[PDB]
Amino acid sequence: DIWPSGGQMTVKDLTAKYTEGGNAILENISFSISPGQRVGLLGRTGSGKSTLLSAFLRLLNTEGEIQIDGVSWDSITLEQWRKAFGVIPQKVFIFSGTFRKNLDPNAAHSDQEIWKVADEVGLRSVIEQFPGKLDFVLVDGGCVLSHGHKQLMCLARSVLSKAKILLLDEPSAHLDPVTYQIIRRTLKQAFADCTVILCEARIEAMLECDQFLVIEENKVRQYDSILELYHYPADRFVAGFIGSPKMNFLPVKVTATAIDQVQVELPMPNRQQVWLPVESRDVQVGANMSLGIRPEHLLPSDIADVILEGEVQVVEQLGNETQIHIQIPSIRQNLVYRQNDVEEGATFAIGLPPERCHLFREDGTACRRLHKEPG
Ligand SMILES: O=P(O)(O)OP(=O)(O)OP(=O)(O)OC[C@H]1O[C@@H](n2cnc3c(NCCc4ccccc4)ncnc32)[C@H](O)[C@@H]1O
Repeated sequence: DIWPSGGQMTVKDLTAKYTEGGNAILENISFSISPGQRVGLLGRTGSGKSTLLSAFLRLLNTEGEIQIDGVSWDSITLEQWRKAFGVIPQKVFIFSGTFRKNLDPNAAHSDQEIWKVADEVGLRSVIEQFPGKLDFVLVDGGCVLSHGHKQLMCLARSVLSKAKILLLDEPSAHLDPVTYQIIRRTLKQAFADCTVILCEARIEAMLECDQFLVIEENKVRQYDSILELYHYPADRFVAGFIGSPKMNFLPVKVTATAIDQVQVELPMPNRQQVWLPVESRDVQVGANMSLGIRPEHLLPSDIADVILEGEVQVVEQLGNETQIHIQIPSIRQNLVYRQNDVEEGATFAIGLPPERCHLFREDGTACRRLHKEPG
């Protein structure tokens, strides 16, 4: 019975605590990942991203149920459970002995097998320089190896162990550029049909994810696509994460609610009234809100019904896009406008489309957008 098989993982009310009598960083967490899914892990500074990955490996006091391919984490040994995962970057353990042993601790592999994995992870040349090749003894914690060499050995170890779930704890951050690329290369090659949990600080190097997993305060929401994350951020953090330049935020007051709508007024001496195709639940009339609108979605003057005007402070020419920073006097703040593929000072005018406005409460959470964006 070859385990793991696909890479599917289910989580039921997970509680991760560092000390037996400490404080729980993750209260009660449930989710499920389909086999062979590349999942982006997101969260605010300190929310518990690294802790989740540490809880997967059971490296702290853990309560609840984790299951890979319908097998619980309670009827299997730590080292067997950890063999299912390929963790890089990793606290590198280089064992006392030879290259062969460090790659194949169980002695369960042919020398030809070891060389094959070594070659595909770029270790062939690293091993060859040393007298005994595979027979060469690695002294003093593997002090002849660079940081990257050591990570490639952890990786090779996992390819050889045939791991099925990969835990990338900010790889681009903690790796050599030359090492990091090989990791991405073997990711689409050796671990092509594997669950990958990419955790990083920038969406630029997460652009290829089928799924996302964002850590809230108590729950973990999961977005089925980049499109979902872009159009329907369930909080103000997620709204700022995707799309550049950042989403414009406007302070607004709720003048009215409805059944499936919310009305707000602009913060300005112009204080205009506008309805928003946004969920009405948990919205008290009079409350303070933050209206979100992307620079991408802002219409030109001649187009919309709700119009704004101001003097241009910055015209940023990038070639494939043009960024217009408009200092609007009506509203006491700037408004960044954008359009695909006009100098500083002159009066610009932008239209704000109610259909594509996000709405955020004081706490940060978003009122669900009801407008159905195609795709
Ligand atoms: O990396 P960021 O900044 O983007 O944020 P994040 O990834 O969402 O946050 P995490 O790094 O998960 O940190 C989340 C909280 O968990 C606590 N915490 C984290 N590490 C802690 C620790 N480590 C001791 C050694 C150890 C033990 C077992 C496993 C790994 C490390 N011993 C005790 N408390 C530890 C601490 O209160 C942190 O504020």
